[PDB]
Amino acid sequence: SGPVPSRARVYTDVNTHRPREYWDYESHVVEWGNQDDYQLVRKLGRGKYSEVFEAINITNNEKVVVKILKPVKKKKIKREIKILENLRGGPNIITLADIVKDPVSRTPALVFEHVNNTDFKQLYQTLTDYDIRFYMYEILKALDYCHSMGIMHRDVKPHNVMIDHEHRKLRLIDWGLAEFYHPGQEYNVRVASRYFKGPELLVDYQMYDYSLDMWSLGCMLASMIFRKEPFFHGHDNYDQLVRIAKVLGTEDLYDYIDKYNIELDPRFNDILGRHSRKRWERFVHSENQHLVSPEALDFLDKLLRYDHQSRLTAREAMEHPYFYPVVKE
Ligand SMILES: Nc1ncnc2c1ncn2[C@@H]1O[C@H](COP(=O)(O)OP(=O)(O)NP(=O)(O)O)[C@@H](O)[C@H]1O
Ligand SMILES: [Cl-]
Ligand SMILES: [Mg+2]
Ligand SMILES: [Mg+2]
Repeated sequence: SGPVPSRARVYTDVNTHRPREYWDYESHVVEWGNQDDYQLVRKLGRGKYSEVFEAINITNNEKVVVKILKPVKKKKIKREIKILENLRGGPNIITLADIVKDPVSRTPALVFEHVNNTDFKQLYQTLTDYDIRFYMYEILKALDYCHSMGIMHRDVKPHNVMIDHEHRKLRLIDWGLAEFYHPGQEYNVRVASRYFKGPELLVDYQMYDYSLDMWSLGCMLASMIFRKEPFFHGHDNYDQLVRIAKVLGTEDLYDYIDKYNIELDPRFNDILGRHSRKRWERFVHSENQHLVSPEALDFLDKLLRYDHQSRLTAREAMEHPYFYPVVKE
């Protein structure tokens, strides 16, 4: 029969109305600087795609961050570069300062504006009800901007959100999985972290859109207000959907699959079963009560939906009552 097609509710055709060069990143030509302008101070951690260092720009003694890219396809490098260049100047978006190459190993490296992020492992337990609202609103600014620019982040999670609590600055980072949205394109579903993967990724629905980022944001919010990280703690991609099913119920899930005529992997058959949609009060207790409110739960409910078309858009979210104390200030 074949899966039912899907289009984005908002910002659907923004890339079509732009010059080819804007989104055709394969044909983008990179202008390199010299990595001798920078000296590495210390490593700030690693990943599967890069090693990240704090560094100094010897030309003006300013602190920067160098992200040396582990050998991936040139395409994926040009993509991250083109997207960062397109998103430059945007609200709460990380700034790409320069692009360099090691003279010896010819390994490409990205230079970013420095951000002094206090670790979320120690931060998300020191945040007040307002702070959560405030920073969530900041991320939404970033998401709305990049979506309006025709870009899906596809990797929204606490590790990719750098926060300077002292100056109350927030920067969304890691755009290595980011991609341009085109109506009717079927994307790779194997992106983002397991705990933040949307249902469309778990059931292998390729024609997704910006709303994927909104699910991930809901997962973040849930873990923050309930003090449960991660909120959906699955053992793998299949048990991850099961973990979700025990909360959002199985009824809406099977309706979602039916609406888009999704072919569900035979492996899910025996492991999903039947589960009711739980009320959010179940996850509330004395430890997190001060962060939970009727508005917080109403907002959270509108992000965590199986149907990606049924989730709030970034702009809609910013207009939710949950952010009234932030907008008033
Ligand atoms: N601009 C920055 N300023 C300060 N620290 C940063 C900056 N960018 C990245 N980091 C740190 O480096 C880590 C990983 O950087 P990241 O850009 O996500 O590379 P990555 O390989 O794409 N990570 P991931 O794809 O999620 O496995 C982050 O968790 C931060 O701690
Ligand atoms: Cl149950
Ligand atoms: Mg990252
Ligand atoms: Mg990455």
